[PDB]
Amino acid sequence: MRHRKSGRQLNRNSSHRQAMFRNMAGSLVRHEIIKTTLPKAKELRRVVEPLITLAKTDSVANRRLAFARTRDNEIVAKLFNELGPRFASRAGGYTRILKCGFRAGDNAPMAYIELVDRSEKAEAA
Amino acid sequence: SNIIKQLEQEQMKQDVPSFRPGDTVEVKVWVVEGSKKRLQAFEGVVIAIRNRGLHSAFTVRKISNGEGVERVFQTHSPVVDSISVKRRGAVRKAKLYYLRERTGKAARIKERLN
Amino acid sequence: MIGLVGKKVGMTRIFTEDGVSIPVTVIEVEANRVTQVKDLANDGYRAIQVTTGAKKANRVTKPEAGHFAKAGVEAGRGLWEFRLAEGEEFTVGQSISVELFADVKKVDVTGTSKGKGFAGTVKRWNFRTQDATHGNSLSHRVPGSIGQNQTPGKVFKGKKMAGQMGNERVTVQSLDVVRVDAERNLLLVKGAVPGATGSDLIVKPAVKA
Amino acid sequence: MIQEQTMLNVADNSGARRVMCIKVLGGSHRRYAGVGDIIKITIKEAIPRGKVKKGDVLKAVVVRTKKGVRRPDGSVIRFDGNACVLLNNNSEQPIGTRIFGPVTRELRSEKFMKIISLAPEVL
Amino acid sequence: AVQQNKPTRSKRGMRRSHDALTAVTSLSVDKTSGEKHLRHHITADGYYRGRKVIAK
RNA sequence: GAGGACCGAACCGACUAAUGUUGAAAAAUUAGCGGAUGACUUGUGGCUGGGGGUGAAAGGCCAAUCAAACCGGGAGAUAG
RNA sequence: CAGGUGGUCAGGUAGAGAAUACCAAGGCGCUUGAGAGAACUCGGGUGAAGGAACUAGGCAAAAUGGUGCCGUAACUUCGG
RNA sequence: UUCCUUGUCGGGUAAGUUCCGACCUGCACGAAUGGCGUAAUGAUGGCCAGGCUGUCUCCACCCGAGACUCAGUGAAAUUG
RNA sequence: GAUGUCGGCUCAUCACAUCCUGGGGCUGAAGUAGGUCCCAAGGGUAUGGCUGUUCGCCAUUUAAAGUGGUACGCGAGCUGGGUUUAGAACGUCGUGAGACAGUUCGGUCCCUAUCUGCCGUGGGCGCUGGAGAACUGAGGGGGGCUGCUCCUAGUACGAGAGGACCGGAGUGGACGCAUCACUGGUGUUCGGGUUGUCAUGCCAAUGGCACUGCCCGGUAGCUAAAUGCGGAAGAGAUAAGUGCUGAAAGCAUCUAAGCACGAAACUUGCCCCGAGAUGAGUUCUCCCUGACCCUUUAAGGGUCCUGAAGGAACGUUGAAGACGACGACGUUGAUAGGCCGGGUGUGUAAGCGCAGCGAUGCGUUGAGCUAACCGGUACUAAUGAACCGUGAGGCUUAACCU
Repeated sequence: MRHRKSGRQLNRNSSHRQAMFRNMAGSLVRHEIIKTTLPKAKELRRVVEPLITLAKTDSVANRRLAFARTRDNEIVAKLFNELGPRFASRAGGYTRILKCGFRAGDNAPMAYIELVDRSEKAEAA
Repeated sequence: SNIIKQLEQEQMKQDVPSFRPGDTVEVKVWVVEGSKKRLQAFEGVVIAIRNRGLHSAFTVRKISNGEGVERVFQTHSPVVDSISVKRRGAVRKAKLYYLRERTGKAARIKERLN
Repeated sequence: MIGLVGKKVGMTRIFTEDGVSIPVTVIEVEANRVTQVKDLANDGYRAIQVTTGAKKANRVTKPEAGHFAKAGVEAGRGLWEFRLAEGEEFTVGQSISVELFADVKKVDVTGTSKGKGFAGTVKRWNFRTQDATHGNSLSHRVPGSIGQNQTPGKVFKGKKMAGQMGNERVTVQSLDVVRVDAERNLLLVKGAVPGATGSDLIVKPAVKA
Repeated sequence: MIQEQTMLNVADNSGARRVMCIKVLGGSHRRYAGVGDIIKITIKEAIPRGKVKKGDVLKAVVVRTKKGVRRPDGSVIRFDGNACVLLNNNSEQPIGTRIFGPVTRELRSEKFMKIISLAPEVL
Repeated sequence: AVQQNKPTRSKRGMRRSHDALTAVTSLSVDKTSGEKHLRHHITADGYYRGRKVIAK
């Protein structure tokens, strides 16, 4: 049974899931849009969006705590210097999942996931 | 839900004192033996506390006549007449289950000294 | 007597002043509105059809909407029938409240038990597990033998096997009514009733003693 | 929650120190015995000059369990060990004259009033 | 365990009576580019509900 | 500083269990197990040939082959 | 093709160690994936109270486990 | 090694066709196809005790690999 | 040209020559307790020690520890102790090779389910216009056990000892169903402690790996040992049995006419499934009221127009689930995620300050973090459409209206 349980297993063990979502979260904030399978994309929301909420309050405690979740200072810098202020007024829902075709190699349902404010002015840096 | 919590808050006691795991408390319960009802005291160490609103509970451990006794009280039950803290202990944990394996001087708890 | 349709709110406990904890199930019983009355002349049996709760107008279909408009009541989340005993009279549109159980002492609660999905014979039929060691080969929770040799040459109908467990209609009988709160549409019965939180319950007076 | 093969301490002064439950009385296929239940026991260890000796088969009433008892308000009373009191095999009366350690009020019955009156502490 | 008699081509066809594929009912039409696409999926050129969502 | 000495890796072995049994494998894997300076183990080369060899002996082994190897021949043996 | 295959080389931290753990140099992720999170099977983790009642049998599992010091029985071929 | 046989008696257990001690009535022991003892040794046989435990009372939950669904590839025994 | 052989385990099912419970007759039946026979198969019907054992003996229970059939039920379900290969030994027999239901130690148990069957769960079509609901209940299944104490009453009975029927009340065992409020288990998705090592430049702080490294706690969910409930009462017809009236047969006679009792069996009553019940039922509601041509002229074919009720699909999903299915929701929106608040759990983060030679301690501080929970919140994702489904629904007769 599975009643009221949350979180997908994704045919991995616990340590692999944690490492994968840590890498995938870092790639999302680095490129602001990535392409992955639809199940992985839906679970990524419960990982990256808490990091953006954390990055709204800049402090050495939050920075270290964010570093513990990502283990990448380049990622932590962008979270607190760019994504924090960019989402200061938005109350959750910082990502957007756009379904697309199926992967050619295995017919997996693919989907784009991006930050919502990835507008025409993002080309500055 | 709003319905159930409304039914529970009207049964909860309003004067339950604050106590932490590691404090020695004296609980007075109602003992009915027919037409009489007296208060029996039960003093010991609080080794666990369950905070669940109306379903809150705490278990007290004491060494009585060489036998270790643990008793789990339902803190909002009308059986529990009163609760008084005798001394405040200083522990690092929330569940003092390791006290079951210790005795005498090994089961001593530093006073919180607040 | 007729019954009522309520919703399982959850479980809690009631402390009696003499120091007894009564595990109760909270059943939200809003006003049950009579939508149709059946009689021997037109239907061949006496019964009422009630609805309860509310429903968004965009989710009711035209066939259902016309049925509620015929009765002049607001659309509920479903329809349930109750066989009328001899002497009970009800009119369409009449609302029935929880205070009908004011003097009722024991009730029978009917609901849909929680679904366990595909269940093995150990869980579904309380079969005994075979040996975990002592040479057992891949046969720890299997059902074992399912019949006799050639003489029957078949498996008898009704054999206990693995399959869907739960998610079916279940009635618990003779539950004590702890409290009837009319002004809050609450009914507290002692014990546990089938179904998950939020499922619909049918509460009738106890058919037995 | 005592079953067969369970070793119990003795809460009286009849002379036995360790007994083993060999039967839970009072019903076919009965599995456990709680506080207040009669069991058949054998004596596995006794003091040199007690009223009973190693090997006798008697009855006993369970007075303390690690599983504990449940009170009508939902409380529990657990003990650190299982203990019983030896009874005469046919008269069901306590053999010893003293009781050690506390007991519970589940024994509050005319059948075990002798034990309640002798107990140092009733819980 | 194995068959005692060769199943027929009739029995084989009956088993495959549920193997038929279900074609997609109907494709959606984008309001801006007018392209066809799976409903709730972006178009082949990166449009979704009349918006260029990916510039590739 | 003796030992067919002790504990224990490599190495050699194969006691138990599970798995596998149209296997990953025509004998293995996993977890434990025995010996581990010796009657030890291993490389390269050599010798012993079928009623023969070799055998700390199980009729064991002698190219996935053994109460008499394999290949060709007698040979289309004979078959109430 | 989870097997077999002789010899040489032998970094760091911990360690008695060529055990073991984590790493360096260096090399790899084992040539189907994607989901789901039923029974059941396999490999594991934890378990109230009881503690061999299991079973042909404590099979399996659990447990014990190091160094120093104290201390150590019958029996003995005087070494154990 | 004993058929009768679970011999009889004692010990161990609440209860012991096994075990240990004895008896001698050795169906059918017996002295280098050795007799009787025997410290040490044994992946040897039997039995007992402590510890330990999901072995069990009586199973529960959990983590993984399959099973299940989708895409690709694509067997087998058997068959009037 | 193979039908695997004992016992055990698991799972059973039937018979009745009945072990218990139920109903009776007789008794050398005072009572209690029995003996024996008749009726009765609804349910129930031990755990251990020894042995491969079936059995049996023994210990201790129980209302009772029934007897049999089912390939001495059940190895394409398990086991492999026994029996029945190859090794070895003893006694014994034989000159010997060897042999012995004599003994002893050791000794590979394969199969991915086509069909029948069975447990579940769908698709199709049918049920005569279509659709959405609510039912009826033909029929089927489940369930059916029992102890002890108390009152009646120390009464009836009995010299005493002892000790009831009938009736009532309470409380257990075993079994079943449901549930998670409590007590707990689990909780590799929460918090903390800690060993070794590597890394993040270093300190500090963290992360990786070592079975989740080892541990201590623990939310939701699942769950039992946890706690609620269940077995009935009643009714009908009876079995054995007991009768009333009553002839045949002046009497007698329970029977031949007639009438009354009578059991856990039977039929109901309780629970569940159930109209594919093709004998395809009933009730309520909703939807559709265009043309035209052809032909062999009919339950005919075709074109144009039209596309309803509703359905499906797709999406967000669920205490629903293998997949289908089922449920909720899709901006007129709380369906999921996020976010906000709370709760819960863990137990006083980091940073800084102070004390100390230092390990560390103290203050800020019940701090920080917090999964599945609760209450909110359109921030993100659930799209305008498209698709399927049509256009008043045969014949005959009868009663009604025209």
